[PDB]
Amino acid sequence: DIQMTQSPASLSASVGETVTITCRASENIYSYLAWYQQKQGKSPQLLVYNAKTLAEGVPSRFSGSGSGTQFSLKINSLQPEDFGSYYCQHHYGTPFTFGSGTKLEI
Amino acid sequence: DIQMTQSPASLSASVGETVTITCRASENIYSYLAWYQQKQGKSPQLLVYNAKTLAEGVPSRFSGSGSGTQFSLKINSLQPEDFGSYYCQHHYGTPFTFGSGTKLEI
Repeated sequence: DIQMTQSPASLSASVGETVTITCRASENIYSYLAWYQQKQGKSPQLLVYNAKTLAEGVPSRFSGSGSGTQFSLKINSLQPEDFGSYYCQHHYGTPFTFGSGTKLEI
Repeated sequence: DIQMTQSPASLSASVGETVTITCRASENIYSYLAWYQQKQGKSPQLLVYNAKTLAEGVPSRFSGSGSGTQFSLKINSLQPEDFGSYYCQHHYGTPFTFGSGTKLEI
């Protein structure tokens, strides 16, 4: 029973810029934290897991960092395709739950 | 003649959370970068200068970091009074100019 707190709720940027999304956990979870991307109306795609490990075929502009209770996903040079929703999910103590989410838009 | 690029344009969060604002410079400026806060309809107040030095009577939840061309102002546990506009300004080569700004709102 862990509480995930993501922020900001939504942010507005322009192509080429850099943005930072963060997630705080109510308890310590070490590095069992993953980030998902969800655009259009599709299932969430896995971007990074284990706090900072990219997933197969995931652009290098995506980088996660953090350990314990503070984690953050940073996006470099926003590409137009990166606009959508981002969710963090702890992969620690079941059941696994997500953060409120962050809507990213131009 | 230096170009400052701030981002995001605006972000939405809730009291208690943590947000990160960034500013990129077109050239290297070392640590000659300051952040200003502007709320309501008042003049910009100085938060941090020289990249990471707080100003007199500036809450500890405000922390700047960065050097060269990448700098960022991080705000911990947003207090309700922290909502307004934030501007970065390089204090390097005249004339001194600001970034596009970031509107922070609940």
